[PDB]
Amino acid sequence: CRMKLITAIVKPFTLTDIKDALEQAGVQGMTVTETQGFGHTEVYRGAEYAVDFVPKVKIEVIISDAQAEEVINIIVETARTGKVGDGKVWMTNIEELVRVRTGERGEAAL
Amino acid sequence: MKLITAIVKPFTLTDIKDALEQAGVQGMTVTETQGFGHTEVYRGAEYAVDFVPKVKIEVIISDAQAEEVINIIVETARTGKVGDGKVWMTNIEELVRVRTGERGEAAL
Amino acid sequence: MKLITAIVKPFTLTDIKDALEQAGVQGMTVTETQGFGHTEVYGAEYAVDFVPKVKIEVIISDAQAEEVINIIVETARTGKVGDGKVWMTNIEELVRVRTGERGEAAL
Repeated sequence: CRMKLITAIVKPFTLTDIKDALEQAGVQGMTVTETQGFGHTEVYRGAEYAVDFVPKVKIEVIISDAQAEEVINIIVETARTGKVGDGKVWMTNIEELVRVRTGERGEAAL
Repeated sequence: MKLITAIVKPFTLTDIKDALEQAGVQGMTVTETQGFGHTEVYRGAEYAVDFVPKVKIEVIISDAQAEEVINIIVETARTGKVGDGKVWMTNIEELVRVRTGERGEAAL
Repeated sequence: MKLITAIVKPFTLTDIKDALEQAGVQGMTVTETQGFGHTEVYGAEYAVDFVPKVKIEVIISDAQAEEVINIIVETARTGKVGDGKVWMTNIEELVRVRTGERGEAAL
C-alpha cells in the first residue's frame, strides 16, 4: 500500500465544507495552516514590501493511493467557487508513515 | 536527501528539538497548524467551530539518518493519549544552501 | 511538475516575488514559520527564543525548476548565516480548482 500526501491551497471559507465532505467519505486527519498569496508595493530603506495579500488555507490529508483520485475530486469539487484564486490541489509520494501513539506503519497508520 | 515532517502536540516541541540536537540533527523549522475535534449552522451553511492546536515540524536529513530521526521524533512526541499525531518522509530531489550555493549533502 | 520550497529571511519575500514574477513565474504562496535561536522547564523544556522565517512555495514544470531555484537562491541570499535553504520535491498530480485542468494545463 503506497501512501500519498494530498495538499490543497483553497479559499478560507471553503474549509468547513471540505472537512465535512472528507469526513463523510471516511477520510480523517486533515490539518490546515493559514497561508497567503499576493494581490501593490511600497519602499523602505532599500527593500520592496507588498502591502496587499490574499488569505488562503493550506490543507493536508494522507491517504492510500487507492483513495487518492476520490479525495482529490472531493477537494476540487468542494473548494471551487468559480472566481479566480480558487487554488490548486497536488499529490506527493510518502515513503514512510508512522502513527506516534501506537507506532503503526503504513495503512495501519492512516 | 529526505524531508521528515511531523504534526505533534505543541507541548512536545522543545523536547523534540533537544532530542534531535543530542543526535547531531539541526535545522528544524516549526509552523503552527490545526486539527479538528463540533460544527455550527448559520444561514444554511456549516462552520467548524472547534480546532485542535498542533505544530508542524520539518527537518531535512540525509537518507542515512532518516529512520533514526523519525523514531526520535516519535518517541519524544508520544504521550500515549489520542492526538499524538503522525510522522512521514518525502524525497528531496535537490537541495541548495542559499548563502553558499552548496548542493546536496554539502547543503546540510 | 515540481514543487519548489524555500525557507528564507522574511525581508527578502517581496524581492523574491518580484524576481519570480519578472521571470513569468506565478502562484507563489508564503507561510510564516519559525527556526530556533535558551530554555526553561515547566515536566517539559520550553524554548523562549525563535527566529522568524518565511516558507515560500512555487509549483513549476521540470523545465523551469533550475531557473526558479537559482532566482530564489540569488534573490534570497544576503551573505550572512541563516540565509535558508531551497529544495525540490516531485509532484505526481496537479489540479487547478476553478477549471479542473491537470498537469501542465494547471500551471
